[PDB]
Amino acid sequence: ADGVGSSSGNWHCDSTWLGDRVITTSTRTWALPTYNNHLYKQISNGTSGGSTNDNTYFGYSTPWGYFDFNRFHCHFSPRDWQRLINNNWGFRPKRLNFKLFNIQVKEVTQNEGTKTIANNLTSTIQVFTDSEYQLPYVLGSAHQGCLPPFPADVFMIPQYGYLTLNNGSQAVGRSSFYCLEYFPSQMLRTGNNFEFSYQFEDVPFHSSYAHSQSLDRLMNPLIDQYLYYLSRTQSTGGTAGTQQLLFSQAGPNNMSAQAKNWLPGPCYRQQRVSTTLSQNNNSNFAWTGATKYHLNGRDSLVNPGVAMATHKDDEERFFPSSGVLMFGKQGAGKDNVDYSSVMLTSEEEIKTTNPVATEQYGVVADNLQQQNAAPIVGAVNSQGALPGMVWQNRDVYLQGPIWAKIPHTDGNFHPSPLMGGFGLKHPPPQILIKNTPVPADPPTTFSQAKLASFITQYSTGQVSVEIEWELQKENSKRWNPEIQYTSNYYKSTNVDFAVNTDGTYSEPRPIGTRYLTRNL
Amino acid sequence: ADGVGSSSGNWHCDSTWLGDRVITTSTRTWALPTYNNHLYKQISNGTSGGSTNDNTYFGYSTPWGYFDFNRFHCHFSPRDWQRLINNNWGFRPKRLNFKLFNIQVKEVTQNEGTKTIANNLTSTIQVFTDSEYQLPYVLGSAHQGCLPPFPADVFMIPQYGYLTLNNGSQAVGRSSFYCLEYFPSQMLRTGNNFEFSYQFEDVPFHSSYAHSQSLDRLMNPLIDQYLYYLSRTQSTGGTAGTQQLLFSQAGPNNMSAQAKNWLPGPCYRQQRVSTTLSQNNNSNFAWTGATKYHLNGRDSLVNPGVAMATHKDDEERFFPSSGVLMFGKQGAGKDNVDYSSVMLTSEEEIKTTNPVATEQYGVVADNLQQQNAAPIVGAVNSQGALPGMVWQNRDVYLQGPIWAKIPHTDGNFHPSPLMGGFGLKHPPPQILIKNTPVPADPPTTFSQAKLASFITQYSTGQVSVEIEWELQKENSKRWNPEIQYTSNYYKSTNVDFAVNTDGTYSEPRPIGTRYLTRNL
Amino acid sequence: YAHSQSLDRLMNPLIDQYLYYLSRTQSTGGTAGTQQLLFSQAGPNNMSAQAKNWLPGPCYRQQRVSTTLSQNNNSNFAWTGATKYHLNGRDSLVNPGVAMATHKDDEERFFPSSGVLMFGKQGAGKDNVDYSSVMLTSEEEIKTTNPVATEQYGVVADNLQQQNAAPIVGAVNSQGALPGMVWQNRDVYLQGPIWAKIPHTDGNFHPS
Amino acid sequence: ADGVGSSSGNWHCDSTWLGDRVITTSTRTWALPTYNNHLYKQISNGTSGGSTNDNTYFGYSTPWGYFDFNRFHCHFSPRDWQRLINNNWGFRPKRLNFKLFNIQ
Repeated sequence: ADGVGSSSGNWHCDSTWLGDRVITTSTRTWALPTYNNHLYKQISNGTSGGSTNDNTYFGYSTPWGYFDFNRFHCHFSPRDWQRLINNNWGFRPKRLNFKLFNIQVKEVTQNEGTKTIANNLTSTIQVFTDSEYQLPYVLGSAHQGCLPPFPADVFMIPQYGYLTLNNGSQAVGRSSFYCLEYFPSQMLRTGNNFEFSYQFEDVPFHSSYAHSQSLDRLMNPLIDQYLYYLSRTQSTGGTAGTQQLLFSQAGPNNMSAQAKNWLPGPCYRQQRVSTTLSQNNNSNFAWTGATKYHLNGRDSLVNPGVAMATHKDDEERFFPSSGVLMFGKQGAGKDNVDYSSVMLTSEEEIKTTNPVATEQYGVVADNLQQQNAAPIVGAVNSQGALPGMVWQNRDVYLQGPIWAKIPHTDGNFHPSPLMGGFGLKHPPPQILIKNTPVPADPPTTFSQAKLASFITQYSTGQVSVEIEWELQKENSKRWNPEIQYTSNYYKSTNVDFAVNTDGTYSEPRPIGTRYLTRNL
Repeated sequence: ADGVGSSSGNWHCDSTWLGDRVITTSTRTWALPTYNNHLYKQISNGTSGGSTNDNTYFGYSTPWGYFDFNRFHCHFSPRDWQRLINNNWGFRPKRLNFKLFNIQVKEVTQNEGTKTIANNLTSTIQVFTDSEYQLPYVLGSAHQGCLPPFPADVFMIPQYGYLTLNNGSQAVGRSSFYCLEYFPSQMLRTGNNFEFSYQFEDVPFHSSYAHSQSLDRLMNPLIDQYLYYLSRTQSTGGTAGTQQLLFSQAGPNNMSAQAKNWLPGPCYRQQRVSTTLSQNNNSNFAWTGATKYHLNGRDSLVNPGVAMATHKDDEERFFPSSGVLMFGKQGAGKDNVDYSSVMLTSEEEIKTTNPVATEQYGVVADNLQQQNAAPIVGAVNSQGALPGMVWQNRDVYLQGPIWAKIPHTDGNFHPSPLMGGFGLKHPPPQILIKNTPVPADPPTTFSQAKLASFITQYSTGQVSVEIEWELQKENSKRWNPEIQYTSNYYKSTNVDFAVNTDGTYSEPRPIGTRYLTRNL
Repeated sequence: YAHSQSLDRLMNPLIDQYLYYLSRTQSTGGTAGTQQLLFSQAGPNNMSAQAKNWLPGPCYRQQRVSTTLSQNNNSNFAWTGATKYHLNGRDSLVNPGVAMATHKDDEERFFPSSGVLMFGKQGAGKDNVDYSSVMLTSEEEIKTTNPVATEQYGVVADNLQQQNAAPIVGAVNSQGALPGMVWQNRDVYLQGPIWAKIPHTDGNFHPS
Repeated sequence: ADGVGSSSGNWHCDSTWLGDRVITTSTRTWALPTYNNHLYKQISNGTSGGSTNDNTYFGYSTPWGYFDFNRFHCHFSPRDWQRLINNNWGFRPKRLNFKLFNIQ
């Protein structure tokens, strides 16, 4: 039986590779403080201050914290991630299991300048999952506070808050307020533990691979087509330019002119930025020249956007302004940090099926020609979905988000998250946790006012999350060797994906998921 | 049921001698501190400093500690060791059993200058065995930190660390990093206990005995051989030296010339050092004149080396420089301590089957003789294995290591540890233990940085290890009395293998395992 | 696979050994050099001096050749300076030989003369073809357990010292099997042979 | 039943990766000429010529040919070899099967 002298659970970290399943499991140590002195608070920012109209919000910050495991490096070691991306075409999550155990609640008190900390054995914490998704779902925005990548780290649990409809800083009539104490929650003392199990809905495998064929090269290089195209509108070789309609079969000589069954994926253009500083314009175009969308009078930057190739062949240095996911190196500031600190992801692999982010989708005619009027062709900067169009989703990264919640709406088009991930209508429920408030001594004469004086308190414990993953094994007749993800062979001051002299775990580079090839 | 008010186990120290088995069992009290402030750290030493190229390393120090029982005096009292070595030819370990129990976790805090210590009832510790040998196996290097020989001592648990491939101080690409929190481990509070059982693989008995015959004396002293040898190449007694081939049967008169079926064990020469100071050269030859091996550009001293006789007949004072195991007396420094403090072991008994460490293996011819050219014979300093060669392993000591792990490799030759012991492909798993980190109060506003502030904490408890040993009983028709290991009869200021006036347990001398004789 | 640990680094870097070694034979700091025996525990500071349970694999030396042409001697030593064995009056080149590390750390350019398997590139002649056509294999990975092919196995004493006679240590060029010795076999290649037939004989040692 | 108008076998090249086994299979087309005009012949080289003492030999060359599959790249594509060496610590052969068919 449970008690103060027996542990509620054991430490488990593994990856079990069996057949087409891999079961990854993680355990971390967390510390949950008291947020907002146990208060709900209205929070808002209006345009009255230096804030612009785009940055206005209205919402509430709660006392509650929440667990976020939504990043891959929570569930995978760099070596486990290497087994995955080298040997497999696809993977998808199946089920997860989640546990809290070994909970300590501790009171801390100040006397003059000295601090002291003592166990409080009778205190509780409150934990519930929102199984029914009745709360604003705050996961999937790529917020900080996930379990650390490295298992020996102890992490602080992030505070829960949410945003609601606003006009300026003020709230409208449809604005909702949620009291989290109004759900049923389990209360745990130091001998109690918490568990639940969740099963993922059927979701398509993330495709981890690149195409070994571009979309326009699917043809046989040897053979002509029986179809014809219009090769020349004018008389050739004549002393007069008299117009004449001449047709030709497209063939190995002109492939660009052949008939084709499919079209590249949709395009929404990004502004191109060069890593070489001299090539860029001299100005600040970051916000002004940015690609934005306009929703209810507020312009929101489009980030990262629809999945589009970062750059074309033999341009390494150019990247779309908002187009790529950008990760920071260990110990990087939050504000105006130099380029050397960020790690730019790149989509190389989707150049085959997807247009380049920084270039036009194509060119269409602007006019009806006449013998008098010359033909005019305009560029297509943004192109929605057309029939016969194929595309790839953005690639997941070891540092990136696993899933997002598909908004509940009448309709959606290809509901896959633009940060990359698995779109889920019923994602893993978000787990909320709070220290139960313990009052400081009340007065001896009754007063109606609520008690504003509490014992300063925090809790720690252990958390285990276990996800079963389904694998799609690579089966390929390719003769020559694949590209693999490999560590650098040459010597270095310190090992990649390992602690340094000071004990700081760092991740050198973002690791994409597609090294394998398939036929398009 | 377990709890804070009931003990998790009992104290057991015994040696049960039953039939051909002896079961030894020990219990000690340990104290496990917090190592590296709960951090992994890169550690290295390069040649840039005063360090030479031989001393360079690259590796990691962990927060974890580990239990090491690998020395014999952990499992045997001097009296139990006497029953063993006097009455038995051989012994080998069969199975072991291991327990942690009666675990206290204590927090300590500083206020001004005063220290105070208090039980923390809800804290845990983490314990796992590496059953699958997936970690660098750090036992068997004869490191300190084993359970004390004397049961009333309380010992500190040593910190775990490991080394990895390096070039200079820098790491190469094959360098591995291991996170120990990434294994499954059991978490124990103060009412919990830990246990596991391990069974030794079949290993040959350590041979505890000396041969009563030298390898070259196996002949009958009474009878001649029917074989012949070449006695004389020259005419005897003649006024001319005309060469003539003369043969003789070897017999009691010349035994050195007889034909023999076997050869002494292999030889790798050591430099000879005299305990008498005047006889040694005047210089420091300790490192320069040392016998070394050369591996990947680094010269490593050969210690103790292949098993070889310490000295020949009627030389007590000479010993091979690196050839013998060297134990210190109680309370001896680690650096440049005088000869009186160390206890030199000696192999007397293997003079029969093994060559002397400080002398040549033999002599072979350097040339093809002619009537013109005189025969020339060179010395053999180092000799590998030849067919028809027999040898003894080095002797185990009460202070010495029990086993080593046989490296996992394509091939090996007579895989027995050179420090002496039992070579094991699957040695006893190494047990890792750590205090679970407990955070000090986090801030009330969320921060992504890992928590660097912890409660100063340590744990204590009890550890029992029980090994069943299999004995090979001595069965011998020798008429006259054996040599036995006996304590000194004469009076002394204090008893050997007992505490002194101040309570310090000391071991006067190393006790070898071979007092019995067998026929070679 | 390769080993992630060298054979001599198996120790714990944190902890000292309870064993002692002979650190110094002479009096330190004194105006006289009077000899005195001083012992020390080996530790993280000197790892090369620690006691060890195992030895590197056996050594049969090869002559070292540099890919940089200027560094090599000017002569034809290919056959003359080669490492050979002598069987029934015929000297046979030792090729490739016992498995030994091709080169030590931070020397790429050196290779043992006969020590490595040598494959040709597509369309290469059979006679006196230039270096660019052959593909030299290398054993990097066995540096941990195996000695370098082009260097000595170790050093042993050549004499019994005296107050009169200085200690002398000779090199070991070729070393047979010793107890407590471990080694790796040579690596197979995609272009290389799968198996061989073990000769039928009274005895053999590690028949690989 | 066999005959001049029916093939004796089929072309098979695969690598089947199942569990802890991999089964590799290869098929090639060979041409076997007539050696030594159907004769056995003594062959030798002595030191009498420019040959040295090390290069001397005595032996026989037969009319017969022989099949040698003993190299790895016979049984593995570079991609199959990559799956092997990246994902595995060790491998050993278990059994083999061998066929001649479609003989002209």
